[PDB]
Parts: sequence; structure tokens; C-alpha cells
Amino acid sequence: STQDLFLPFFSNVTWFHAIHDNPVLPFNDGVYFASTIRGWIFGTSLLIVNNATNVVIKVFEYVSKNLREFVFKNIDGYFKIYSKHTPLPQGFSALEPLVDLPIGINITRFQTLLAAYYVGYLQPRTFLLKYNENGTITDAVDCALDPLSETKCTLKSFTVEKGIYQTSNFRVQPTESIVRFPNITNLCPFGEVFNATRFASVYAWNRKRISNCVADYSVLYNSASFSTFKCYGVSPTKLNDLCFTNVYADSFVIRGDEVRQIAPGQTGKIADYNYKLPDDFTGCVIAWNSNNLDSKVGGNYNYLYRLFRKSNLKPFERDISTEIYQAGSTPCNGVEGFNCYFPLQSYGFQPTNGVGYQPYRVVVLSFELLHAPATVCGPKKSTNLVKNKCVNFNFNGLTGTGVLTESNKKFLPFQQFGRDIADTTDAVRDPQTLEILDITPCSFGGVSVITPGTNTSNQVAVLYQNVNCTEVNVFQTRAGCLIGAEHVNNSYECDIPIGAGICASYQTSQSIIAYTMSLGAENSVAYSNNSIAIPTNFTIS
Amino acid sequence: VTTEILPVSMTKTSVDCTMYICGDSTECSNLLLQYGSFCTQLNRALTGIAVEQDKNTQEVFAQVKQIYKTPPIKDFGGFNFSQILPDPSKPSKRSFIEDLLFNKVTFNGLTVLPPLLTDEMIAQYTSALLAGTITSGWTFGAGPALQIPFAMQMAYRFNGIGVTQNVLYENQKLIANQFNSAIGKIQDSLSSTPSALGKLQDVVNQNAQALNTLVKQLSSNFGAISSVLNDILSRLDKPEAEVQIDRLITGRLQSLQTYVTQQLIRAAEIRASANLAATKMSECVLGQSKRVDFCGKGYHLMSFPQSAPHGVVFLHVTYVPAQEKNFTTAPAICHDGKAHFPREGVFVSNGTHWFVTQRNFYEPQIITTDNTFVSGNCDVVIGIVNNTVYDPLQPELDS
Amino acid sequence: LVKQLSSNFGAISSVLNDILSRLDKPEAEVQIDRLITGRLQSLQTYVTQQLIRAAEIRASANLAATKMSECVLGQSKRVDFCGKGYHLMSFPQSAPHGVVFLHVTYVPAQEKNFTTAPAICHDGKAHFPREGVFVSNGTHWFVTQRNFYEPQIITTDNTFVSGNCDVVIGIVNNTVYDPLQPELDS
Ligand SMILES: *[C@@H]1O[C@H](CO)[C@@H](O[C@@H]2O[C@H](CO)[C@@H](O)[C@H](O)[C@H]2NC(C)=O)[C@H](O)[C@H]1NC(C)=O
Ligand SMILES: *[C@@H]1O[C@H](CO)[C@@H](O)[C@H](O)[C@H]1NC(C)=O
Ligand SMILES: *[C@@H]1O[C@H](CO)[C@@H](O)[C@H](O)[C@H]1NC(C)=O
Ligand SMILES: *[C@@H]1O[C@H](CO)[C@@H](O)[C@H](O)[C@H]1NC(C)=O
Ligand SMILES: *[C@@H]1O[C@H](CO)[C@@H](O)[C@H](O)[C@H]1NC(C)=O
Ligand SMILES: *[C@@H]1O[C@H](CO)[C@@H](O)[C@H](O)[C@H]1NC(C)=O
Ligand SMILES: *[C@@H]1O[C@H](CO)[C@@H](O)[C@H](O)[C@H]1NC(C)=O
Ligand SMILES: *[C@@H]1O[C@H](CO)[C@@H](O)[C@H](O)[C@H]1NC(C)=O
Ligand SMILES: *[C@@H]1O[C@H](CO)[C@@H](O)[C@H](O)[C@H]1NC(C)=O
Ligand SMILES: *[C@@H]1O[C@H](CO)[C@@H](O)[C@H](O)[C@H]1NC(C)=O
Repeated sequence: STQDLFLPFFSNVTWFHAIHDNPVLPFNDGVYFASTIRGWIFGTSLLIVNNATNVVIKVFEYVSKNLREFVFKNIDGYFKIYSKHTPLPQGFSALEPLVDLPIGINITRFQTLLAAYYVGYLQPRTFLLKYNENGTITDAVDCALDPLSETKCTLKSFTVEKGIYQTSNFRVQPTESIVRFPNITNLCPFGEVFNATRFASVYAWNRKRISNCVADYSVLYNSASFSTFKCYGVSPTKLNDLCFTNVYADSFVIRGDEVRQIAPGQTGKIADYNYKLPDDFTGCVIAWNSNNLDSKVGGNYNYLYRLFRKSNLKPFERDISTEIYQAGSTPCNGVEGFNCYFPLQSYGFQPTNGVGYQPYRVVVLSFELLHAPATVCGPKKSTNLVKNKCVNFNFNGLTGTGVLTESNKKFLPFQQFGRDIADTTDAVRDPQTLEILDITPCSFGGVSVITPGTNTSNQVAVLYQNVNCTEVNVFQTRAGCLIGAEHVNNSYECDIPIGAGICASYQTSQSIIAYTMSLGAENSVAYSNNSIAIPTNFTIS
Repeated sequence: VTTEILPVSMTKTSVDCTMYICGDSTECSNLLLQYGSFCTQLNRALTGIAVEQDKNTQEVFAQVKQIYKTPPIKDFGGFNFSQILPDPSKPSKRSFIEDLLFNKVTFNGLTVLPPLLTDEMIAQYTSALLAGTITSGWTFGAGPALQIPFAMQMAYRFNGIGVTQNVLYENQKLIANQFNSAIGKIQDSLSSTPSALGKLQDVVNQNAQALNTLVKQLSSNFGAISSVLNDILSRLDKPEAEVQIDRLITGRLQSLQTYVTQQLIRAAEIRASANLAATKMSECVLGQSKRVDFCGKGYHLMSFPQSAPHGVVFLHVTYVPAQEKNFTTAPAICHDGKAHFPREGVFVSNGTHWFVTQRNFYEPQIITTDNTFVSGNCDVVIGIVNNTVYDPLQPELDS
Repeated sequence: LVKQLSSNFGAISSVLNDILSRLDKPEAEVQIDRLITGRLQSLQTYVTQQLIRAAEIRASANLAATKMSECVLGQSKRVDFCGKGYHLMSFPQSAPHGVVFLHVTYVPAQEKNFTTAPAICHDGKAHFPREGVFVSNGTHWFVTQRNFYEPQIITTDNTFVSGNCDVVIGIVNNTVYDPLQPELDS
């Protein structure tokens, strides 16, 4: 059983005539072709010719009752050709490949040079192939042509015994997509924290709190001014379609090569003595050299760091302490000297230094994915609200699919989400307006196929389990919706169990009938208080 | 009259493995394709369980060829089955006790499939078995139904436990009163005690607990950054979203396999219980069993079935001896140097002289050559006693 | 189980030789561990399902053994344990992976309606049948066995006396032929 681009069974292939000029043809993902026309132009390039001696092909060059069946397709540029000499009738005739062109042409056209011919296109269609003992495809099944073929594929057989088989799962597909972001317009002040004049020094890193705005992180990873722009727990690409409660831009300036210390779980100077990120960090780190202005001649010692600290740090805590650091047991009490150190020192930043030495501006954007109302959103357009229909909704950046309805749930002003046993959002609150709407997974169920033996027949009934007939000759059970069975009012021995007392059988102009099964022939024993039935004979069973 | 409650079936569930694991995400579905055919195995197993449940119900209840009906006039020798016969007033033709029993047993790819036999169909089957037992006895289970008066049937059964049929015919009113009182006491003992149907409720609760655990297991990260596939996909790119989704797939697949294994084991237990219930319907309802404690406590007379949610309830009617009396007894009797043994019963004496009685009900009778048989002389039996044996021809022999 | 070896389980290939002939030890180790994880899960699943099926088969075999002992090596009174009907005898036949029991049963047939009585009044004495039931074809009363109509004259040999005929419900009046008095020519 393969999953390739095939010509689906019993499809509408165009029939063209050339003599009363070859007409224009498209070329989708693939093409079929037949004839009673030697050559096939392509393009949007490739050319084929039969000089009656050897096939000639050019773009590159290559040389090598006639139902000449052909198939052409293109995948990542590779152009495959298959064919067969069949002496559109019945039967199967699989097409061995003859050639592949491994170059790659973007094809969106098709032509023909030189009668009458046929053309059929290909779709990705799972097929069940029957390799015979001699190794040749003698038969096949299109798994999506009809319910019987789907049953055959599910069973992986070409013969199906009488019974009921669940072959796949039905579920309604979404009609349209929905986006509901808050009505915010002011842009987030990213240029300020990024193009500020002086970033606070690494020991007093300054944390701006961006909130209630529309951030366009597209321009951040677009600009090439950043040596490092790397995110954790998130991808920059998808930052424009997420809504965060608020952002924290912790800015400072650090040594050139101590940059990779700004990352979760990192150990070293700045991690454990000045600034560490939590191991559950969700956000981006931006670092870029500041040699242009920061460093000057003579030693720019106005940017400090904290060298000694008695112990390590928490994630996200700042130390503005300038108090001396005591290494020994002798108290210092504010005087330097023997074992009395000053824990703050100054970066030596001159443009005469090395390349891995210049000052690097570092801004760490930390995001919090809380359930509070989202204030920092992305540059994404809100749409209208659709109820009573399976839709692809997006509320405040969380995707999903289902039907939205008016809910009577009493959200309290601080709640924005209902939640299920499985941590599934059961209900939500619009950001644009303020109303509570319930989310429900739009209908799904199993699809069972009632078929008698393929020997008996080839028509089937279809059961859509635990669904109404309104979201799918037709007959509603307590087992689901039957399609293809005649509901009689009679009652017979159960043949194929549907459920809820309903059975299905093949009989009468034979058809599939659905009936309520009978438990047996009624009987009333001739009971009286002075009557007895006695046997006069026996059978040996 | 004693009850025996047996579970027969359990709830038929289906789980779309690919929808429990990968709700609607196609990234996750393509990533789960590379685990092979685990989903197919799981669905096959659950479908087998579901089929087995309907099979169990058939085996238990579908034991009558025809649907027997009780006559309009209920003249059963004083016996009153009104509490176990169907009530035509109710929409569902259920008995009073069946109604009483049915009142005491109370997405994410998960569906519940309806049973093939409705509660109405099962109640019809039970009513048919009841009517057959009432009108025809054990004949309808061994061939054609042969009508017989109920008192004569109960005499048959009394002989089946070793008690002569005169004993029933001479105490018919008392026996009927005892039976009707015991049925009433069943009604009351059931309506009052809340945990009388603990077994069925336990089956129900086990299934619900298992499903709830399965469902809650989707809130677990399994090592990933989140338990929600959409959040992972709306936040991460393909290469690392793939890692997180693989963690989630591993976890949810393990959870589902645990569920299915536990359900297979429970279904085996339930199949054993249903086979036992079927054997009891055949041996206790469609017949009179000599097996001790198999159809209630005591000497089994007759059992009556009643449907229950996911199960069956047997009302076993047994004969329990009572009001014992002490006697002195002997294995044999010496008379004219011949040893007499009882053909059917024992020799007892009230103290003065000797009688022969049946073993299960004191009914003393004169020791004759009709109640006894001779074998040997009275010098080899240990415990043999002297007493006259009345030949019922000599005083009759006036001619 | 065999098809589960064509699955990657996350690896670059399902074939160990391909992974070993293409990658060095440190990363081939990663891929092989993925394959091991998956194939081991598959094998555990197979073994568990086989244990469960073996339990089912063991139960069926114990049932078949009980039926060989009770239906074949004896005659069973258990209803429907050895076929439908009153069991006479069973015969075993081997079959692939199993056994086939041919249950020979007696099924009554050709029923006839009769009118019956629990007892009979004669000389102020209530007679009950020792083995069988009292029936009447409309004119005379007879005593027959319960499973085959074979009517016989009601004598003091076919019946036993217990009490008088004023306590049995449904007792009828009919003569009981003592087979001594017309014989009592002496
Ligand atoms: C008991 O039943 C058997 C059938 O099982 C009867 O036998 C048949 O009798 C008819 C005519 O008497 C013949 O034509 C058939 O060939 C017989 N069949 C067999 C299998 O023997 C038998 O007559 C019945 N006995 C009574 C008394 O009714
Ligand atoms: C049978 O019992 C019911 C009580 O369950 C009573 O109402 C009814 O009258 C009784 N029938 C007879 C004939 O005694
Ligand atoms: C029989 O006699 C014994 C004497 O020890 C006594 O304990 C017992 O209760 C008596 N049984 C009955 C039924 O009277
Ligand atoms: C024993 O029974 C006989 C007859 O039933 C009676 O005459 C006698 O008085 C009884 N004796 C005792 C001790 O019960
Ligand atoms: C019963 O036991 C008594 C003494 O316990 C003894 O005298 C008598 O012979 C015994 N009878 C039998 C039949 O064992
Ligand atoms: C029974 O009678 C015989 C003779 O009639 C006598 O030998 C024997 O001892 C008697 N048994 C008893 C227990 O009296
Ligand atoms: C016995 O009589 C009843 C009368 O209702 C009749 O329906 C039944 O068929 C009779 N039985 C036989 C075996 O003829
Ligand atoms: C009943 O049977 C007896 C003897 O077999 C016979 O004389 C009589 O005529 C029969 N009566 C009927 C109504 O068949
Ligand atoms: C049988 O019922 C009739 C009325 O249907 C009645 O006259 C007769 O006494 C009853 N006999 C018995 C034994 O129940
Ligand atoms: C039976 O006979 C007795 C007297 O011989 C009589 O009193 C009684 O009424 C009779 N029974 C019937 C049902 O005729």
C-alpha cells in the first residue's frame, strides 16, 4: 500500500482532437496521457522527439491500436516518465518507468507537437497494489474512491466478508478562520531600549516593562545590526502571531566574549555573580557590539561589573550594593587593604583592544505567558466573530478549532478561560468585546461500512456513529446515521449488527435493509391448572 | 428466596488513537505514522472487547427459542409472581424488581457504543424465561414447551430434592405463602440496602475511573514545554516542535496502551462472569440443579432471572429444612432372623417403638415389607435392633 | 510484529545496517536506541496480548476437559452443558488446535394434551403416583411416566397412599384397582 500521486479511478480525463493544431494544456502536480503525437513540449523547456529510430530529449540532451499509455510528473525537480504499450478500455496495465530527468524545471504548462488523445491529472491518492507471484501489478484499489474500496484498504484485502467494519473517522472540517486580538494601536517603544544612549551597567541591569502595545518583532530579526538574536521556548519567526501579557527588556552592556553566559543553565562570571536566566526561560536574547561609541581612547571605565559575591544569585535579581567584599575572617568595616576588596570593578574598553573584547550591548526580552489579559500583541489583524460553525479560531494567540456559541458561564472579571479535565480550553472571552463564548469540538465519529460478502454484492451502507443525519436512503438510529439502507418495518433474525436493536441484511431487486431484530417467534403455552402436555415420541439429536 | 447478582457486560468504548494523541494536528499525525501500527492494534483490541460484550449478553439471555407469554389469568396454585412478571403499564415492559434494580445502578477521540440488545429486548428475554418456567417447567429448555400445573411442577421439584410430593400438596398454601412473603422480603431488602448491587456499580465505576485517568493524562507534559499541541506549534518551528511533540506522543501512546491492557484484563474477568451467569441460567433457571451452593443456599427448587444494568439477578428459590427433632435410629432391623433395611428412608423411634420415615421431612410410617427390603441375617450388621415388621397380607388374608 | 520492523520510530532508517554503514558510533548509537525502544515496545505488546489470549485458550481448554469428563466419560444432568435436550452420550473428535463434541440427546416430540390431577380419591384415601402423573384421555384415568406417554392402569402398585382426600387441591375421584382381590380366588 503506497501513498503517491496517482490517477484516481473512474475520473474525468479530457479528450482532445488535433486535426479538424495542438491545443493548450496545463500541468498540475502530474499528468496522464494516451493516444490512438510523438513529442511533448513543457515549460511554464523540456522537449521530446521520436525520429522513428531513437527517442531524443532536450532542455541537457539524451537519446535512446497502440494504446501508448504515459505518465509524467515532477517532484523536487526530478521529472519521472512511465509508459506502456497496450495493444480507455477495461483491465489493469501497470506502467514501468523508462526515464527520469534529474535536473529540475518549474513546470506549470504542457503542450504537444506533431489525431486524438486523452489527458488525466494526478492527485495524492493512497493505493493498494496487488503484486502477483510473477512480480507485476495485476490489480489495485483506490482507497478513497468509495466506501467499499476504503474497507478493502483498511482490511488490506480485495475480498471482504459480510460484516460491519469501522474504516475511518469522520469529522467536520472548518469553514473559515477567526482572529480576535485586542484593539491596540500604539507601537511598543522598542527603538528606545534598543537605540538608547546609555545602557545601565551589567551589575545594575535596567529592566524596562513593555506593555499595552503592538510589537513587531519582524523588524528586529530583519535588521542585520545584531550579532546575536536567539530565542528560547519560542521562535522569532512566530513572534508576530503571539500575544503576551507583557515583556521585560533587561538591558545592559558586557564583555565581548562573555555573551554566551546570558543563557539558561550557564555558569561563570556574569551568570553566577551578576545576571542569570532561569532554566525555564521563555524569551529572546539580543547582543551586538558597541565599539562605535562606547569604547574610547584612554580606557572607558565608566561601565562596571560585580566581581566578588559571597554566594550565587537567583534568576532575575539585581544587586545595587556597593559595599566592600570581605575575603577573610578579619572585619573591614569600610576600609580596604588586607583581605578587604571592592567587589565592583570597571571594564577596560578601548578601541585598541581585541575583537572579542569590545563592549556588547545586551538586551534580554523576557516574556510571560500568563492568562491575564494580553497587552503586548503582534501585528495581526482581527476578524469578525462566527458562531454555530466549526471555525479555526485564534483568541489572543491561542489557536484551535471548533464551534463557538453563546455561553451562560459566569466568568468573573479576572477570568479569561474555561478549562476542561484535559487542560482543553472549553470556553473563552473575546478580547475585542467582553463576552464569554463556549468552544465545542465540532462533530466527529466513526464511519462503519455495512457490506455483505463481496461475492454476494458490491453495494454498501454507511453508518456515521453518534452523529445526526443533518451534518453529513437516509435513516437515523440511536447508533448513528445510516445511508444506503432501506428501513423496513419487518423484523428478522439479526444478520449484521448495527446497534441499539438495529440489524442490517442484504435482501429484497436486492438491497441493504435495516430492521429491528426479532428475539424469536412468539408463543403462548396452553397453561391451565388441570392440563398437561406429555410427549408420545422422541427424536435422537 | 435469595439473590445472586452477576455482571454480564460492560460499557463499549472506542478511542480514535490518532485523535487522542494528535487531536487535529497533521504534524503530529505524520510524526505518529513512524510508530507503525500501534493505533491499529489498539482499535482492534477495543473493538474485540466491544463485540465480546454483546456476545456475553447473547449467551446469558438468548437461551429461549421462542418468546413465551404468561396466560392472562394467573392461577398458579397460590403462587404470586406479580413482582417479577412484566408490568404492561410502564413503557418498558419491565417487572417491579427490574425497575427497582435499574434505579440503583447510576471530544478527545472517546465514544461510547450502544449495546446491540436494548434493555427492552433483555426484559423480553427475561419475561420469556420466566413464563416458560412458570407454565412449562424445565421442559422448554430441553425441547418443546409442555404445559404443566405449577403445583405439580413444584411437586416434581420436591421429589428432585428428595421430598415426597404429598408434602407439597398437603402444605401447598403454606408453601405459597412462604414464597410470596420471601418475594416481598426481596423487594424490601433490595429497596432499602443501598449497596446490594455493589458488583455492577463497581464495574461501572472501574470503567469511569479508567476513562477519566485516560483523559486527565492529556494534561501532562511528559517532559515537553507544554501539554497543548497547538501551543507548541504556535510557538516553535518544525525541528524543535517535533522534539516536543515526540515526547507528547510517547507519553499519550503509553497511556493509551495501559488503558487498553487494563480493559482487556477486565473484559476477561467480565467474560468469566458472563459465562458463569449463562451456566446458571441454563442449570438453575432452565433446570433443577443438584450442585450444592450453585443455585443459592439450600436444596434448589427453582430460579427466576431479572435483568439489571450490565448484569443479571437470579432469585433462587430453595428448600431449607427447619424445626429439627432428635430421634434414635438404626441401620437395620432384626425380624425372624432376617435383616431389614429401608428402601427409601431411615428407621427412627420416638422412644417406644419404631417407624420408617423419609430423610428430609419427618413423616413416620409403619415398618412393613413394602417400606423395607431383606438382605441377610441379623448377625453381621453393626447396630441392628429388634422389632416386628408388619407383613400387610396376613391380617388381610381372611381367605 | 514483523511489520513493526519497517518502522523508523524516529530514526533515519529502519535498517540497522544502513545506520551502521552511514554513521559513526556516537550518533548511530542515538538512532539505534530509538529503534531498540520501538521494537522492544512492539515485542512487549505482542507478548502481553499473547498472555491474554493464552488465558482465554486455557479457560476454553479447561471447559473442554470438563466436558470430556462429564459428557463423554459420563451422563450429565446439567442442562445445556452437553448439547440441547436430555443428554444421552457424547463422542469426541480431534480437530486442529481443538476438540469437537458430538452430543447425542433425547428430544421429546409429538406432544399430546391431557387433563391431569395431583392425586386421586379412593375409599376416602388420597393416592399419589410413585413414578409419573395421572392423566385422562377424556374417559378413564391412567398413570404414565412424565417424558413418554405410556398409560397404565392405576393400581395400588403404581401409587402410594398419604392422608385423606380433603386436603389436596385438585384431587379427583377415580377407582384404584387393587391387583389382589380379583386375583384372590383363594
Ligand atoms: C415417532 O417418530 C418417528 C420419526 O422420527 C416415526 O417414524 C416414521 O414413521 C413413518 C410412518 O409411520 C415412516 O414413514 C417414517 O419413515 C418413519 N421414520 C423413521 C425415522 O422411522 C414414528 O412412526 C413415530 N412413532 C409414533 C408412535 O408416532
Ligand atoms: C400478588 O401480589 C401483589 C403484591 O405484590 C398484590 O397486589 C396482588 O393482589 C397479589 N395477587 C394475588 C392474586 O394475591
Ligand atoms: C438433641 O439432643 C441434644 C442433646 O445434647 C441437644 O443438645 C440438641 O439441642 C437436641 N436437638 C434438638 C433438635 O432438639
Ligand atoms: C410413639 O408413637 C406411637 C404412635 O405414633 C405412640 O402410640 C406412642 O405413645 C409414642 N411414644 C412416644 C414416647 O412418643
Ligand atoms: C454406641 O456407643 C455405645 C457407647 O457409647 C455402645 O454401647 C454401643 O454398642 C454403640 N453402638 C453402635 C452401633 O456403635
Ligand atoms: C433379638 O432377638 C434375638 C432372638 O429373638 C436375640 O437373640 C437377640 O439378643 C435380640 N436382640 C436384642 C438387642 O435384644
Ligand atoms: C393443547 O390445547 C391448546 C388449547 O389452547 C392448544 O392451543 C394446543 O395446541 C394443544 N396442544 C397440543 C399438543 O395439541
Ligand atoms: C380412553 O382410553 C380407553 C382405554 O384405552 C378407551 O376405552 C376410551 O374409549 C378412551 N377414551 C377416549 C375419549 O379416547
Ligand atoms: C382450575 O380453575 C378453574 C377455573 O378456571 C376452577 O374452577 C378449578 O377449581 C381450578 N382447579 C385447580 C386445581 O386450581
Ligand atoms: C368424591 O366422592 C365423595 C364421596 O365418595 C364426594 O363427597 C365428593 O363430592 C366427590 N368428588 C367429586 C368431585 O365429585
